Amino acid sequence: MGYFELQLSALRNVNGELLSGACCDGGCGHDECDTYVRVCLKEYQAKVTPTGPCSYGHGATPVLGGNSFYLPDQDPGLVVIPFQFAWPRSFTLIVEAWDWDNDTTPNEELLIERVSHAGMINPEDRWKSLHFSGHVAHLELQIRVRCDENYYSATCNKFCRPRNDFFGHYTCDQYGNKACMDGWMGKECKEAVCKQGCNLLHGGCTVPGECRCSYGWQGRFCDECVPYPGCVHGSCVEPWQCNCETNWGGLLCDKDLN
Ligand SMILES: *[C@H]1O[C@H](CO)[C@@H](O)[C@H](O)[C@H]1NC(C)=O
Ligand SMILES: [Ca+2]
Ligand SMILES: [Ca+2]
Ligand SMILES: [Ca+2]
Repeated sequence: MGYFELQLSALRNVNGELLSGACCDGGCGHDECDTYVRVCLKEYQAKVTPTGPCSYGHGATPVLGGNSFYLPDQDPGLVVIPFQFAWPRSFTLIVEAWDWDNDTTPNEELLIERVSHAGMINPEDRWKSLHFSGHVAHLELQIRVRCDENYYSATCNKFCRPRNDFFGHYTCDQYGNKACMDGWMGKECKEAVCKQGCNLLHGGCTVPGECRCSYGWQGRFCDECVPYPGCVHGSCVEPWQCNCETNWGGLLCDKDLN
């Protein structure tokens, strides 16, 4: 999840001319072109065609000026095209200028200039400056790709939101990697580091620094086994044993054999 930004900085149509060779509204007069800009974003093309759908998204500006201008809480000279898919890095950018004419009709003949640029851009880079010269107009503009908050990587598809609750305990680093908080481990940082010395063959923990023993083991580090209940002069090696000392017998090692 991310967005593509284009910042228009300059545009010149000295003659007040459209691409078809007519005046917008001796020179071309004084009723100037009422200029606005469209941005088409589509797949990368070896040969860039004017036709084709904007399969990556599109945008437009309001009318910004007459024949020539620079720019300069909503910026009219900035086109933002959000996207959900993974950013493919390579792309075709088509930028068109238009005269608006106060007519509910879609008159295509009102096109001023069309420029294009096939290339590669990553979110890591910042504003790339692009200069264009057509038969009519000269454009100057910057472009940028940014990931939304908690999205990372060159595709803007790697997700990481910090979390400290029922499902995990971690922050995020520069590149979207989970950094487990003090006392947690595992790929999703939901697995706790038990206190040190805890034999984890027979121990476990829900909370960092804890170690409770499996059935049949005991002790602080859960490294000591549980003798058969009632065992007197006997000891344990594996749980539930009662191995007698010398001259002692019985199930509980309580019978004097001397
Ligand atoms: C369009 O121009 C103005 C708005 O800019 C409007 O008042 C006028 O009626 C319109 N003219 C037409 C449709 O010829
Ligand atoms: Ca016109
Ligand atoms: Ca005009
Ligand atoms: Ca016009």
